[PDB]
Amino acid sequence: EVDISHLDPRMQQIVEKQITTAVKQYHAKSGVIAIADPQTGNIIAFAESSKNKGLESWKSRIFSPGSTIKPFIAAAAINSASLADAIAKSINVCLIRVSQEAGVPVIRKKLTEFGFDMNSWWQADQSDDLQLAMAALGENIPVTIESLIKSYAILANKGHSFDRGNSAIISETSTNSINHMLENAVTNGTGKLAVIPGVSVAGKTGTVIENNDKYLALFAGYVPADNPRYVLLVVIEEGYFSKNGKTLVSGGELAAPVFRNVAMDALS
Repeated sequence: EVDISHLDPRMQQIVEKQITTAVKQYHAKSGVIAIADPQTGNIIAFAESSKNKGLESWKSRIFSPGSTIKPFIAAAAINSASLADAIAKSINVCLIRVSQEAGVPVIRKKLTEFGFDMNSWWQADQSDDLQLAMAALGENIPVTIESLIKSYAILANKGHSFDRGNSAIISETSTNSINHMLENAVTNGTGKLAVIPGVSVAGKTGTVIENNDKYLALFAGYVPADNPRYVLLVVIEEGYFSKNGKTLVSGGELAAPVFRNVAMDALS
């Protein structure tokens, strides 16, 4: 379960109002928002709202990160129709190719260093390329809200990992590129609804299909991009919103605007 000691009452109240409103507005099964401090990775706010009973809390719930893994795949490849475009538009085939060309040792080691479990959901006699494909899709990787936001905290912390005595996980060059890609993913990609005029926002959308037709809509990011103050992760479960005929269900459509509202509140 998520650590609850470093909580900030001002941040907590913000996310409490926002997630509860979003879950109702999206007719969602559940939803969660977490905020973390870029310097330490500590959770400073965590709130969830669920419409019905029996749900496991997002404090402990295990899920797949989906395309929110993509920045780390790119980071690993860079550190060892452009890549920036593929991150911005979230192009699966391209990131998969990037992962497969980087190779199993590079991807498994570097993603492990980012705080990802590259061991649990991994088969010994399964094709390396198939599993690198799954990695790029964030399909064979168990995360929690806590572990995922801590991984993003590393990127917000200039590619340094607090938990490893502030060691550089990726180079400065790599960090600059990745941050640029995440800013571009927001201003000119699937994360467009997270745009805040005058404030650079870095973030990545995700949309995960669970069993049958169960959607997780995700958005992970940090703000301001140039000198992060907050790391945020928003996850909506089985939410949807109708704009005329369109039924919107994706991370960019659901989770990103929620990220935006919390971010604007946090920056006062």
